[PDB]
Amino acid sequence: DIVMTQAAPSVPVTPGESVSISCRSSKSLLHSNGNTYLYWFLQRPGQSPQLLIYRMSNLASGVPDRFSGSGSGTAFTLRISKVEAEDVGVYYCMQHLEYPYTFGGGTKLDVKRADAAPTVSIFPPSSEQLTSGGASVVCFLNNFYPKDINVKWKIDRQNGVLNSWTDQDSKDSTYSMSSTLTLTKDEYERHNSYTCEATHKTSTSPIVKSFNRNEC
Amino acid sequence: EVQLLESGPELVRLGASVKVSCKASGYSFTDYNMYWVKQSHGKSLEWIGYIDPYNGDASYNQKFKGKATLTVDKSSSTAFMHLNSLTSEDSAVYYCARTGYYYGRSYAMDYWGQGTSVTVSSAKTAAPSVYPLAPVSSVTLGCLVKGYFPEPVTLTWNSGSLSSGVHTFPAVLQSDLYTLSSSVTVTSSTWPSQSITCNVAHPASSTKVDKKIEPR
Repeated sequence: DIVMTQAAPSVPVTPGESVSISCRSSKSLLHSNGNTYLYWFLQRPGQSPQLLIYRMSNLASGVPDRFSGSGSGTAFTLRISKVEAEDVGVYYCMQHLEYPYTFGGGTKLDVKRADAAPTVSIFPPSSEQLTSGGASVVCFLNNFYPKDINVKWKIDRQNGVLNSWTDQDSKDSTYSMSSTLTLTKDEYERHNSYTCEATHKTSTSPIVKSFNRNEC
Repeated sequence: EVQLLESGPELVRLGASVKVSCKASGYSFTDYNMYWVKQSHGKSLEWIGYIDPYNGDASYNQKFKGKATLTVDKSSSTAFMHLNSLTSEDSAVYYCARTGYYYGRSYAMDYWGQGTSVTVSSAKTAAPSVYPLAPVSSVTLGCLVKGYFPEPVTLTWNSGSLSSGVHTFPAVLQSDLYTLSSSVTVTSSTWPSQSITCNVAHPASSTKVDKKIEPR
């Protein structure tokens, strides 16, 4: 089998500048007919993969002029000049020369926008949920950058936390995380305060959003 | 515009089999080979095989030999993928994709279907319980879809009308059950002066419910 290798798992890039995604193959992809059977695909967040470049250097329909493909026999490069916010996603290489066809690991493209602080909102468990037992404390952290951020849960620091991240937004290049402290009705109603501490690069002290069980 | 429409999500018991379909339109179906690709939860891509809808001969990847079977229906312009004796490792998203051919040259996987998520589990379908997430310049509201199985679930707020300022987070497992979360941000003058609910639909359990965000 031909093994396709993309060394870089992610490349941080500020909008307007150029990027190069690398791909190496375990064997030459040069065919006797002159063509080179290397393929670039793009997968946008929440989308299906789309053909970007076919046979090393040919752009598929509608593919922006900003993209180009080159390479020798082993090393290949996807140059994305002047990156836009909608270029976010994972770029895969693929060989079409021999059976079976194989794909690279993929390189995630992340757009380096201006650092944005997280907007934090904490939410006590609903009345409908307490009626049927169990209490989920939901904490949203929306529109922030970079992606690196630590979320801490102080009650009176515990576990049972369920975290979820969105992909980088196509428009504003930001991230959003939803942290949920899943507890039982007996454990929830036993303690009082519940805080949502968030530590980010854009922060003096961490951002804190809290409430107490019997205040409102 | 070339359209590939795939079968909906499927929940399959261990050892059982599934048959996913890919209906083509916008071109002559029998003119081009239909490729099939497996994408795992780690978003890695593998080529499964392809089928020539005309003569019906199909080449397969060695790894998927004996597990995948490709067929075609010319009367409904549809390609099919059968997967037998399913295990947990078969739980993934499966794509079909056309491969162009013009004047002696090929265009591999130039257009892809939306994909078909397959879940292999002994668990039974559990209906979600939705809970309005009311708060304790701009106010954020929330909607918690907890304890459903399997994927997926659709979520809108004002029957799809309120789309901007919405962050619907990817589902995450917790003891073999999915939890979904979404947050909407609007100006403080809009809520609670204007009503806003949460439309959640879980087709596998045939459950569609609405929960108006009520002040505490």
